[PDB]
Amino acid sequence: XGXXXXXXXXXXXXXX
Amino acid sequence: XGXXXXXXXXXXXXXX
Amino acid sequence: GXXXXXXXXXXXXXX
Amino acid sequence: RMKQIEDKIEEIESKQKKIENEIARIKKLLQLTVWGIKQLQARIL
Amino acid sequence: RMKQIEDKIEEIESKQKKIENEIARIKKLLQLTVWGIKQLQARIL
Amino acid sequence: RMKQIEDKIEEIESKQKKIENEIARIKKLLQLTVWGIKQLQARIL
Repeated sequence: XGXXXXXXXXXXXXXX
Repeated sequence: XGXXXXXXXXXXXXXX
Repeated sequence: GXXXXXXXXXXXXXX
Repeated sequence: RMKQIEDKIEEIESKQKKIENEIARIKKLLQLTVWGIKQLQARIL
Repeated sequence: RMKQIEDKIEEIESKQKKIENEIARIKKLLQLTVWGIKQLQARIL
Repeated sequence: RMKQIEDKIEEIESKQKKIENEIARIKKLLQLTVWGIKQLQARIL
């Protein structure tokens, strides 16, 4: 749902 | 296989 | 690459 | 002086139990996530 | 003997904080992986 | 009194090392799960 850095294919795991 | 709280779509991650 | 080099995941690279 | 040491030990010991309980909770959750990855891979393969 | 003990205790408390900080980092990464699994399963289903 | 404290300290240090080793094992396994999530996502995408 909400999270994942707001999308961008996962944002490299929300930046780790 | 077996686990996942016995189904129900995942049991919200086996209850957290 | 990684994953023990394949074999379906190597049972999770052997835990 | 000795009492102060004993008091610090009691706080350490309590905190260590708190830590051990937390580690046990994390290991269990991690085990669920390993299972989820395995279940998703099987549905893919 | 008491000064040596007091130093050992400080070091134990320092190690305990490093551990607590490490647990916090683990838990945060585990929150991210749980989310990734949830997101993947929702897409597949 | 002193010897009992000294023994307690060694015991506490032992328990901390067990915890550090447990945390190391958990981090390794959590890193494998991150690899797996990324592999699964790539396949889906």
